[PDB]
Amino acid sequence: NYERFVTATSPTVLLTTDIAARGLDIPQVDLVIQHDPPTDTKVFIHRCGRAGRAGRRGLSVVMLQPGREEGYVQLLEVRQTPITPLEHPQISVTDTQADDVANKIREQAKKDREVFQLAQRAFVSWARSYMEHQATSIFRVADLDWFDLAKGYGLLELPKMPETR
RNA sequence: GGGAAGUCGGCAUCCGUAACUUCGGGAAAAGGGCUCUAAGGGUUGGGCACGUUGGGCUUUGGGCGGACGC
Ligand SMILES: [Mg+2]
Repeated sequence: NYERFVTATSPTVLLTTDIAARGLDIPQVDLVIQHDPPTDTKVFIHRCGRAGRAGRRGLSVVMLQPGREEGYVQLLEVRQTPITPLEHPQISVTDTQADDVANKIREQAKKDREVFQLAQRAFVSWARSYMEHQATSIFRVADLDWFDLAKGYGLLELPKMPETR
């Protein structure tokens, strides 16, 4: 999987955990998006430098859910690594049209049996990773409206987590 | 009964009632579950057609044997 990345000439995207977050200076790299804010507050800076290297425009953007975890903006401000809001794309969201293209995954989940149990094991794994977030003042499991992550992750049926609804 | 009135000098404590506790196993949700880091039992298993090569289904011929028996 690593070799086919670095040798590919067509536009490519890796889907990775923190494996490629520190050190690897892959060439011709331009874009990073952070689907989940780092659980450790010291790998964001390293992750940004994965897109950068020398002169090249480093498209480093991170998502943030609405709520108190907007404060990740000024958490890094006092990290002395200021982060500004996105301006360059400025194409934000299509709202329901973003929901029904996320729906385009859900019937694919219906079509494919194996992708069914892959879904929650992805969900519970994310549930475990959030519960252990080091900063227990900006990230919290309490104010976590669940039924839109199932919509966000295209989950067919929210499993038997401790929280019941 | 009196009270020095004689003489110098008399003296695992036990039962009932109300809360509390031992042994073993065990970090990292609860009772489908995080990153990285090393081992995570072995053995065997890559499709479909063509003209193509080989022996593999009829046909043709040859050779060695030409035999056995009379
Ligand atoms: Mg380095």
